[PDB]
Amino acid sequence: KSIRIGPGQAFYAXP
Amino acid sequence: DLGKKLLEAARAGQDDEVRILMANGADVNASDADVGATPLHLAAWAGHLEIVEVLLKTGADVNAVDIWGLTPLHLAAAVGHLEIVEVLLKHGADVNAQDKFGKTPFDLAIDNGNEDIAEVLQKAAK
Ligand SMILES: [Cl-]
Ligand SMILES: [Cl-]
Ligand SMILES: [Mg+2]
Ligand SMILES: [Mg+2]
Repeated sequence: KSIRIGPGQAFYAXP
Repeated sequence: DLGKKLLEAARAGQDDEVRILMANGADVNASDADVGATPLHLAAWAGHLEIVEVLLKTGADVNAVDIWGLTPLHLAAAVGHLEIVEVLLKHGADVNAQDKFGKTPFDLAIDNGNEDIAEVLQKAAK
């Protein structure tokens, strides 16, 4: 959850 | 759904399962039905170098994009996997690729404090 990736965090996170 | 199983095996770092699924009919360029991400996207994000290498060997598109415009290089640069960044670049990853907000892999390395990756990307953009 700490990684600044944008809206795509919904699919990838994870961290 | 062999494609979805391959996506999940890449996400989970299951090297043997990735190789077996592809030999058994899974498409190396499978994509998620809702967001377009590929196994290589997931391996680059999750940090599985050996899976990245086997997907590339088998024919994964190094410059595939998902629904947010992210490439595997964006994802590896954001999380901070230096070795994966270098492998992707060696295989032709587009250092200038912009996501849906105009952000490059370099921008994501900066945002996440991955200075060694940022320097690699800045120099590759020369
Ligand atoms: Cl998945
Ligand atoms: Cl770094
Ligand atoms: Mg491993
Ligand atoms: Mg740092």
